[PDB]
Amino acid sequence: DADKLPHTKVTLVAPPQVHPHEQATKSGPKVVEFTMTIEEKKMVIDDKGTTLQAMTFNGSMPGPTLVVHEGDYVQLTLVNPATNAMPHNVDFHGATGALGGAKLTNVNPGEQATLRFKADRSGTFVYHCAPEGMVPWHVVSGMSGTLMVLPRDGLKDPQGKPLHYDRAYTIGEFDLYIPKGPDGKYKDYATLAESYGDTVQVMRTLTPSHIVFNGKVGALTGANALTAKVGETVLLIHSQANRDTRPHLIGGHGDWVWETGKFANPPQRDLETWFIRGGSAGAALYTFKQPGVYAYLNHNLIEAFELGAAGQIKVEGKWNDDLMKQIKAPAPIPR
Amino acid sequence: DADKLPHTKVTLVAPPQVHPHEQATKSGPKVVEFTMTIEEKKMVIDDKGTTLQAMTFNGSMPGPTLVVHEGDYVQLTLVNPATNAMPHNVDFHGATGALGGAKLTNVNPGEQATLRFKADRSGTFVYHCAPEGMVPWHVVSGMSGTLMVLPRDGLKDPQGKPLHYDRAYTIGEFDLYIPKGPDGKYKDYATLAESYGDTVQVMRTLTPSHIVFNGKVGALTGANALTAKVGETVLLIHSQANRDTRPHLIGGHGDWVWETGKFANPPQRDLETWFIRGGSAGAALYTFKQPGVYAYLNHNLIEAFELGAAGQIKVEGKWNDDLMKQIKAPAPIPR
Amino acid sequence: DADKLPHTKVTLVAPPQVHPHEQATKSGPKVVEFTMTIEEKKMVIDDKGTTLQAMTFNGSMPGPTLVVHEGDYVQLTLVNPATNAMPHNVDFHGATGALGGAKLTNVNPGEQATLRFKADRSGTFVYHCAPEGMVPWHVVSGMSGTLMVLPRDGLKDPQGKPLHYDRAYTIGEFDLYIPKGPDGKYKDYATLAESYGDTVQVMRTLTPSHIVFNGKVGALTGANALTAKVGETVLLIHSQANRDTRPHLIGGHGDWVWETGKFANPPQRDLETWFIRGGSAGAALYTFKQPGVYAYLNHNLIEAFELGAAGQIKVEGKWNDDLMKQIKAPAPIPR
Ligand SMILES: [Cu+2]
Ligand SMILES: [Cu+2]
Ligand SMILES: [Cu+2]
Ligand SMILES: [Cu+2]
Ligand SMILES: [Cu+2]
Ligand SMILES: [Cu+2]
Ligand SMILES: [Zn+2]
Ligand SMILES: [Zn+2]
Ligand SMILES: [Zn+2]
Repeated sequence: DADKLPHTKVTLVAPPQVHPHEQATKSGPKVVEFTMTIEEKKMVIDDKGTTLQAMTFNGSMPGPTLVVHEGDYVQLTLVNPATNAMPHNVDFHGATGALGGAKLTNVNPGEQATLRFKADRSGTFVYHCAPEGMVPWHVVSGMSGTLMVLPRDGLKDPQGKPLHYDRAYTIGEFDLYIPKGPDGKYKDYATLAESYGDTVQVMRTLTPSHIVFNGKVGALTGANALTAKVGETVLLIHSQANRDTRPHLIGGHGDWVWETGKFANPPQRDLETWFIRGGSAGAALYTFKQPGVYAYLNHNLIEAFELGAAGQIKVEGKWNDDLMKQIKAPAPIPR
Repeated sequence: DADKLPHTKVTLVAPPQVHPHEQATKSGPKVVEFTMTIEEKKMVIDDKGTTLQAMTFNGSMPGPTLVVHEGDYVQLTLVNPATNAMPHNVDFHGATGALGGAKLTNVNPGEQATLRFKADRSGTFVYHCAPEGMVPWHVVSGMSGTLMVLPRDGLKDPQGKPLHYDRAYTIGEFDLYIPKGPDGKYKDYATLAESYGDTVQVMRTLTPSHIVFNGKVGALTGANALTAKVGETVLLIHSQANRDTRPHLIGGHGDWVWETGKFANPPQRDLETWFIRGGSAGAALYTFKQPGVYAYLNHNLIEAFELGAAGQIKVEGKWNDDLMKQIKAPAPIPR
Repeated sequence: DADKLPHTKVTLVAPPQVHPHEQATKSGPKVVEFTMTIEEKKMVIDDKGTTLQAMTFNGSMPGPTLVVHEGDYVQLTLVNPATNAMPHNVDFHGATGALGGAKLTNVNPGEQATLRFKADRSGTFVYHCAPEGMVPWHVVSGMSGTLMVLPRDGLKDPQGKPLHYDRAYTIGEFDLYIPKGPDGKYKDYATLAESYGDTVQVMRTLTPSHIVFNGKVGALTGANALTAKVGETVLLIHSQANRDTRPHLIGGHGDWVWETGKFANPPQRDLETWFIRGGSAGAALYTFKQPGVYAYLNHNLIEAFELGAAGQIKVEGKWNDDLMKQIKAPAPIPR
């Protein structure tokens, strides 16, 4: 009975980081309490100044990742401040009943609600806004993130051996549908409401104008690159609430991957590219063996390089000539 | 030798139901006899009166689901009445040889044929029309369905334990390519033949005008919703003969899913969203734990909510506060 | 230490064949040496004379398949002749570090380089060109192929039993983005450089003009069909470096399939249709049981029949009435 369990309070952090948590734990079930505040805002999503009339959990695309253990209860307070214009709610794919909690969390600007559900299944799960009659619009405008439900005894390989990560990153991939006017330039809207009609028209073509990681072209590149070092194991959580994607680490692999994102199933090993179904989150582990800059991208290369679905991981450490060596550098072809 | 085996005759039923059958059986192999009659007809496929010049097995999209056991022989009589205009045939993905039976079942209006094949592999398999030179047109116009070949000892989990369903539903998802005229309104054609050229042009864009379950927007919503009760296990068979889809039960899960649809492989558990490859049928089991209206949809939410790929399941029973509880209903934010 | 190992030299062959190699081997690790020469050339890609300003490894789309065993080192000499116009490189998904080798193999026309890497993971892996700032263009213009890294003790089924193939074929599937002029006819460009801008514009629509196997509509049909006989096991290697596809053998199955292409994972059996993620290569085994012409195609049937993604396998041997029989040929419907 959930009423009798101990409560904990978790402080969320902004993507691409994930809040501190244990993997395997000696702890028993708890009611883990979280709070999120919705923020509607205009965001610049590319390097030429295009804006999106966006909608977010906690001010970020994606929303923050929530981490619990299997058998915990998630207790979320969702706040919709009066400065917003639209009603919102939340649908947790990790939850059972009431359209994922959406029917129980309908909040108009100025309102809040608290939902509890039992996280009875391990895996990474999408959560997203789903207001009746406007579901796709709120999702493509930015209202999604991940709930990770870890097995109480941590991650396991196909033979039941322990797996772990030393750091976790969360990447949300967003297919955007920005309208254009008769001059072929992207439209800039004064309000969220004014963007709706034109956006629906672009959506129905099924062709995104942009496909971005974490809300913007280059959000995870250069100074914003993810980091690691040789010998460190990273967990890359990848969510796509609306459209398929195919993650790939250039120069690396998915050592252990749950592409459907559900940890009670055996992972696959040695993947070059994996597949995240629209409406899901998946998870890959990789242990770095070489230093350098890696590209982490959607391997539809047009979607990555032209539309925005690409980031970087900068890795410290010692180069390994056994794994790879330039035997002969570029030089004139012998005559 | 199939000539010496007992024959049975099966009476088909209209989707979304599936004809009565056993799962695990003490019965030995049989020749199971079915009949289907092709019907070409104009169908209304949305709520604004758009029509499709359609082609069907047995008058429905999808055609009916045929169920046998592994080691049975399927013996189909395919009838193409003289009231039709086009030649047709059938390609069973569950069969071996002769382009799935298509080369042996070419029937002009006024003709019929009978094919037998050994169902030697367990799983859900697409069948579809495939006339030489017009294959995509007959498929996208509605000529597909599912053959389910159950293991003789029923479904099994990854550890070899028994799985079962208490009721089965069949959902065919159809990407449609309806042409428009210069006024931007959908075209209405007097005959099937007259729709061909314009439709091919839309097909080649790869952008469906509509994506529907069971032949129409809302075919499985409201009064037409699927039904179940708390404690009942449902099998959802999902076929897509031409294009990928990603099924999801909102408020629920895929407890056990064969997304590639082949029962000799272990199922995955706890899925939020699964993936049906274009040209295949998959199968998910779920046991209801909460009452209420569930949405069952393609989780490209634009494809679901804008284009039509969404239905409902209405579930009777008792609400379970342990699984989910509204701790605080929507109410003003405390000052 | 790779410096002390024996070297071998492998002579590559043109797709759809694969160079002679052993599956299970008693041999220890070697440094396997290969050479490829890049050729830019204009190619005719359909039956109406459309051209592509193409880029290739070794003159073919796809490039040749390279085969080694797990624990071998691949040592590639990449040659970019002075007759070419563009810089090139190579990214092996089977390799670890330096963006797959791309950072170490940047070759201008008139240059060459030699890369070595350890093939420490079994599976079929894409390799492709990836010059900074032009990655998608070189890939969609034809610069991809497969590296197959076989387990030293050969392929294995889910229970660890031996699997084998008697012949191997390699199929590269290419989504092409050919521009059109104001008359609606495809453009013919005098040089590779002149095709770039217009092609990028088509790419960004995400709609291919053509999707072809092995560089052209019909490249694997008719006189160019693959061949086999009843009782022979074929391995079909299928690569797609940019876009998802869904292979299917009409009249057959994937007996054992590694759709993510990585041999340390158990294969799935009895597939009707499998899924190759954009940016990967997969592998299917099938043992023929019936003679005849089979179609091997992408089962988005519009992509196959309208856009080009279809071939044939012509199979010799004896028809098997137990597997399939025409009980009654097409004939008038009884009155
Ligand atoms: Cu919202
Ligand atoms: Cu959802
Ligand atoms: Cu037909
Ligand atoms: Cu088919
Ligand atoms: Cu190149
Ligand atoms: Cu790549
Ligand atoms: Zn570690
Ligand atoms: Zn039951
Ligand atoms: Zn053999």
